[PDB]
Amino acid sequence: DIVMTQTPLSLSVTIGQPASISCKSSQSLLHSNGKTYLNWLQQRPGQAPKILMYLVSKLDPGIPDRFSGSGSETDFTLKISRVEAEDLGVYYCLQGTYYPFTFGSGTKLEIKRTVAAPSVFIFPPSDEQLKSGTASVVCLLNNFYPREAKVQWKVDNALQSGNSQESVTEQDSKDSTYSLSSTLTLSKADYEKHKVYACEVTHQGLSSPVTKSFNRGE
Amino acid sequence: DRAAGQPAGDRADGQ
Amino acid sequence: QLQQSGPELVKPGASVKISCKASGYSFTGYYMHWVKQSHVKSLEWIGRIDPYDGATSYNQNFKDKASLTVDKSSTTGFMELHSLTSEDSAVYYCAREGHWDGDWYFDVWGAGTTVTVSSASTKGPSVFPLAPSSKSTSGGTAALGCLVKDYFPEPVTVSWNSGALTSGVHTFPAVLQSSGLYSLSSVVTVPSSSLGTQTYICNVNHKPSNTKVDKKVEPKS
Repeated sequence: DIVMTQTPLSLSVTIGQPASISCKSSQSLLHSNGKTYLNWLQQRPGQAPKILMYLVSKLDPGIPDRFSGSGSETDFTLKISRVEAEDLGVYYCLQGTYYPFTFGSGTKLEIKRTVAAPSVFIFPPSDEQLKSGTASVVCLLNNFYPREAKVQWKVDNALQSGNSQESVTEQDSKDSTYSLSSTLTLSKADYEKHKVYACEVTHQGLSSPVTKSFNRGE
Repeated sequence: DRAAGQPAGDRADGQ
Repeated sequence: QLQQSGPELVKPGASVKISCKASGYSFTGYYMHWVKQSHVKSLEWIGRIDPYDGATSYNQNFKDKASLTVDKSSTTGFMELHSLTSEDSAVYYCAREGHWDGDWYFDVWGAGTTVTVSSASTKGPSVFPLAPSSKSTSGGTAALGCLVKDYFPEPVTVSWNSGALTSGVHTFPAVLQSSGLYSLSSVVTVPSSSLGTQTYICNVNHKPSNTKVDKKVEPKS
C-alpha cells in the first residue's frame, strides 16, 4: 500500500499568518489516465472529515480561496495564505491512485493567540448527589490561553491529591481559547467532615493565583 | 447513470 | 445528506450492523464508502459498495471483517462487523463519492457511529445540576451547568434548552474514572440578570442505555 507521510505532525500558527503542510507518497500518484488523485481533507473537532481539495490543486466550490494546493508526482503541499480561527483541526492527505485508499497520519493545526486569563467558578455538590452518598465539587476555568493551567484543590487549606480529575476542551473555533473543568470527588462522609472547599488556579494570564471558595452549608 | 470513482476503490482500477 | 445510526456497545466475538441513510440524491448513482477512525488521527478506508447491484470492493485488511449491503427501498447502506475484538472499538464513517465537473471525490460524510467492544453492561449516567450562585458570577455573567456522571460507554449528547441555547456552552470531553466509568460536565455562561426570568434546562441523552434526562438548573443563594 502507498505510504503517506505528512510533515509536520503539529503546527502552531497565529491568526493572519501563513501555514504549509507537506505530504510525501512512497510512489508517484500520477495515474495512467493522466490524473493525480491526491486529496486534502480537514477534520474539525467533533466533526467528520471534509474534502478541501481534490486532484492536487482543485478546490471544492464551498472551500474558501485562502486554501491552495501544489506538488508533483511524489511531493505535495497544502498552503493556507492567511490562517483564520475556523481553520483549526487535523489535516489529512488522501491518495486515490493505487488500491487501496490510504490516508496520511494527519497534521494538527493549532491557533496561537494572546494570553487570556480564565474566569474561575466553583460549584458545590448538588442535593441529588448528596442523597446518593457521594459529593462532587466542580471548578470551572472558562475561556483562557494558553492551554497550560494549574488547578489545586484545598480542603480547609489542605492540598488534595489523587481525588480529582481534570478535563480541558479543544480549542474554540471563534476565539481560539480553552476551558477546563476540575471535579473533586469525595464520599459524603468525608465531605461533611470538612468546612471550606477551594480551588486555587495558577495561569499565565494571572499575575497572582486566583482562589474561589465556599463554606459547606451556605 | 452509474457510479464511478477514484481508481483506489477497486483492485482492477488502481492496484 | 447522510444520516448514520447511533452508538453501539458490542460484546467481544459478537457482530454489529450500522446503517447510513441516504437522501436528496439518486442513491444508485454513487459509491458509498466506509472509513474507520481508530485513534485520534488514524483514518483507514474499509471499502465501497455500488448501491445499484450491491457490488463491493474491500480493503484487504478488512476482508472477512466487514460486510457491505444496501437497501434500495430505504436508500440505506449497511456495514456489518464480524467477530469483534477490542481493536474494532472505533468511530466509523460513511461517505459518498460525488460528481463535480467530471471528477469524483468524497463530498458528503456522515456524522460517524461510535462502536465500543466490551464485556461490561451499559450503565446510564446520573445527571446532577451545577447550580449558579454568587460563587459562579463574575461581572454580570453567571455560570451554570450539569454533571453527567458514571456512564458507559461513549458518547453522550448534551444540549441546552432543546438546542435553543448554544452561545457560551462548553461540553467537556469525558474523563475515565478509576471506577471504569465515564464522566463529563456541560456548562454555559449566561447573563446574571436572566437567572430569575430565563429557564435553563440541560438535555442529556445516553443512547446505549436509552437514558433521556432533562434537568432544569435553578439558581442558589
